[PDB]
Amino acid sequence: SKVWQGQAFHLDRRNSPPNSLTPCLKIRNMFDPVMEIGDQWHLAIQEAILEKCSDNDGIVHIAVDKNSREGCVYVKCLSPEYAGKAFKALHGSWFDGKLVTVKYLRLDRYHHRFPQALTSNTPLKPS
Amino acid sequence: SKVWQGQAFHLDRRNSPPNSLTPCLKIRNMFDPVMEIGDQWHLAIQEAILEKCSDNDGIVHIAVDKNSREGCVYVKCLSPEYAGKAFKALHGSWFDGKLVTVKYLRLDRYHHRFPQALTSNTPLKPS
Amino acid sequence: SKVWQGQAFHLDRRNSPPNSLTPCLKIRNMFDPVMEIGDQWHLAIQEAILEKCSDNDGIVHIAVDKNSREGCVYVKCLSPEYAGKAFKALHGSWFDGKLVTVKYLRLDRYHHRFPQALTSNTPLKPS
Amino acid sequence: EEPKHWCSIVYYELNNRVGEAFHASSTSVLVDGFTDPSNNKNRFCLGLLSNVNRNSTIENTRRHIGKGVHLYYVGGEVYAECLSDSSIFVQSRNCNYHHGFHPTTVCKIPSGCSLKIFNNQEFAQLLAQSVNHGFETVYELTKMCTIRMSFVKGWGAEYHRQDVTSTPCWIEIHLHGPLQWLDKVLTQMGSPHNPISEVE
Amino acid sequence: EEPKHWCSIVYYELNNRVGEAFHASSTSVLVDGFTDPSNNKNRFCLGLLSNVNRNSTIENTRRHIGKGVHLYYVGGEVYAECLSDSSIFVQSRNCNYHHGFHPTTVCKIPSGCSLKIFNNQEFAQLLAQSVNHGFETVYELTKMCTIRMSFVKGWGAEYHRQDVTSTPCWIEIHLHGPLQWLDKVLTQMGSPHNPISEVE
Amino acid sequence: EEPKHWCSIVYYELNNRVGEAFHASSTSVLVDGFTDPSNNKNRFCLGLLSNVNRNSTIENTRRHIGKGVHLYYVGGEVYAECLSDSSIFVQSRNCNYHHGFHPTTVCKIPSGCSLKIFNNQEFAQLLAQSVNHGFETVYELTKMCTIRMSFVKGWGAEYHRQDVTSTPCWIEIHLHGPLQWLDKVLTQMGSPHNPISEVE
Repeated sequence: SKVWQGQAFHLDRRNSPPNSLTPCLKIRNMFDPVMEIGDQWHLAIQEAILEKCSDNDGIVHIAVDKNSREGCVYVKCLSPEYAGKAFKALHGSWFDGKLVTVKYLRLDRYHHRFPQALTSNTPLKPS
Repeated sequence: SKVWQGQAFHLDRRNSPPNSLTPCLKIRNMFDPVMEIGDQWHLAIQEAILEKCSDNDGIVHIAVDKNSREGCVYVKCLSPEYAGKAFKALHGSWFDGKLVTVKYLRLDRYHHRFPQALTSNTPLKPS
Repeated sequence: SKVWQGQAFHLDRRNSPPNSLTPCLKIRNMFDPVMEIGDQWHLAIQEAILEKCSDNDGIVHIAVDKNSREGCVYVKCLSPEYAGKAFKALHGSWFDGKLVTVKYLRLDRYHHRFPQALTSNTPLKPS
Repeated sequence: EEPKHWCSIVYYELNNRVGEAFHASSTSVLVDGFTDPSNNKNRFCLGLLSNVNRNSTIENTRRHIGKGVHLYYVGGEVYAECLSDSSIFVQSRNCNYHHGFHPTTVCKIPSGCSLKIFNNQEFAQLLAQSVNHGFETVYELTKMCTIRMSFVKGWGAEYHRQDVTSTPCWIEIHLHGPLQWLDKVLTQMGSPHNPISEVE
Repeated sequence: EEPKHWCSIVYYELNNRVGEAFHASSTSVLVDGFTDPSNNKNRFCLGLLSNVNRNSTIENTRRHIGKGVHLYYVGGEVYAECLSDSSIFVQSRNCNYHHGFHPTTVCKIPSGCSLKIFNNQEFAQLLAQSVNHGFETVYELTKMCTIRMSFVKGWGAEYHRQDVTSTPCWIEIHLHGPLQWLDKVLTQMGSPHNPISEVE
Repeated sequence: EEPKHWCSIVYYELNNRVGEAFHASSTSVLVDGFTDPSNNKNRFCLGLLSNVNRNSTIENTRRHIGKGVHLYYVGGEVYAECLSDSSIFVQSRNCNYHHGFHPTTVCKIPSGCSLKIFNNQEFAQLLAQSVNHGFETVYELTKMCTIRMSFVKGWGAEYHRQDVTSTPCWIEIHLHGPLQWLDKVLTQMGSPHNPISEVE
């Protein structure tokens, strides 16, 4: 069920992480909001991202989009190096039977949608 | 027509004759009684068996079943060695376009059906 | 359009010119009279034969059949050597998208159809 | 339950497949060496087939196929009747299981003779008994749904040609009935409890 | 415009084609390792297929195909859903072009996962953009209309098997929709302005 | 009498068969190098076909097939019309017999040219004359019912490629009419009075 199932390919050589100069990510294909019930279901989505990024001590703000059917969750990090480390952990990985992809987002627009993310600076961890 | 046409395979190695401890055989697929006319037709069946077993000096009683559509003819021999020699001559051989197979039968039951076979002890030969 | 397009094969070895003992040829598949207009169209047919036989200094009489749908044109030469030289130039060659073949004709019958050809002895050439 | 075609046949020359597959549309199919190109009724003609690897040995054997073999399916049984002037050589595990022959046995059918090379009920009975022996035992029954057979030239233990792929002219028959019945059992037994790597 | 069959599939073992081609007649096609011989509806069964060059390595991989892969074509998109207990390995240039992957990338689909392996609109869009780049650019799009995919065993950069022809069990899918749309562009672009000898 | 399909065509690359066979359903069939995958009407498209043994030499020749060849069957005769920008090379024993050419002759058809490559009446006439010469003479007529033909690259006596299997792109045509008429004679002549062993 709601389990990680490895990666579709190894991110090296011809599929190398871009390492963009942003700390902001958009994570894709993680769920379908119309197949979730209650309003506690986003916690399992946030924790699943932190469980896959247990090594990463740089995620500071995490936001799950409960309306888009793209199944998006947004994350901001301290530096682009932390954001690249989360990219490597998630991009091309299998979750709940669907293939997760990651896109970099500009920093100005990220704060425009999530103004709360400025103060959020303590690292997040799994339970 | 009513001719022998060799064997379907050679009885050696993987298809070796069992050499059972009985002198009684049941020979199969030799005719169809509904395609025979008159009541002299069994002589050609008996002679065909002796022609194929011209070497065998041990057949003593031969009986053709004129009712079973299996085309069976029963034979009893002096010893199981003679019955095995007739097995090798007939099993897997081609007669009148059909493949003849041989089965061993228990000695007690053979005499029950053919009580005449006890005294029959002189060897039978072709003409 | 009305162009030569090489030969279908090279006339040597297994398809060697017969070199018959006649100076008369029948050339085939050169046109379709029902697809020609006016009565000047035969000049282009005669010239096309001389252009392909520019080397040949031995053609003396040329006649285009404007009725046969076989697209025939008849030629007579001085000697069978000249007629063989024209055979090599034309047989198996491509003209106006169709394959031209050549046949030898008897000398007696040629004059019977074209009596004008006796005096015709000056060589013909392209323009 | 009955399949669309009761068998399909494929023709080989040595180790090479030759021509398109044949699908039976009647209870009677003829495999001969002549040239009628309609392979959508009762006749499977091999003479018209091309093979760029054909050699003199194969060519001479095709000349002797002649009227070939008559395969027909009447009353839940399959028969091979040798119409050719030369013999045919059939290997049928179901036929071998019936008579007690070794499973690999090749049976020579001389010209004019007929042999029962399959029985539906015996297979269906063997299938039901095989279910209690595990997946591998039932999957092995796939081998029983095919019959291989060569023209003119023998193969097997007695002959220098050990495998059918050493004969110049042979066919392989797939019995769609048994394959269908086996399929409905194989799909209800799951899979083997074994591992397989993705790297080795 | 829609084709008669939305795809056709062909099965290989190593470098050898095995069996007849499969032509889809519904939006859903199943490629599994079982033995139902009707290849004229939704099921393409590989277990019944013979191959005279099969070896132990290939045979063991076929035993683990199981329920195989579910390929279906709904709403102008093609999906691969791995019903097998072992993984499948798909290479789809159109899928790779979508996600920014390298065009040669092979995607592991673990058991139970589904992957979108084609999108009609993206191809049609790429086709229209390609027309202004010359004949060769549009002819290269032919490569995008095929999807190669192997069972159990991986291939590509990470694996010792570099080419799909090194895997024991794989199939090749031809997407007839895209091929049709590409054809109507290729036939209106003429030919390349290049020479070719008839002797060399 | 007329056959279901007047011809069937098979495409080769060097010595390897490529793709499925094509069966004509109209008097006109087009063999070109484009990608329309419907091989059930008038167009036999070769561009979409895959071949794991394809090399650079074959690939470059396929790029120049273009509009290819137009084969049609009107008034008891078969024609080859070269629509390609490069030439085609046809070997037709019936065509060679007509013009007195050597039976093995390969005819170059330049771009834009048409050649009559078969005549039904001439074959039927040759068949009737052949019956009084024995079985072997009539069986040799099987060779006349096939036409081999290559794109772009020549073959035969003049070329380094002696056999058609040395050309990168060729097809083989089977004329079902003649094959049918020959079949009804071959089946009434019996078999050759020759021996063949079952062991050698």
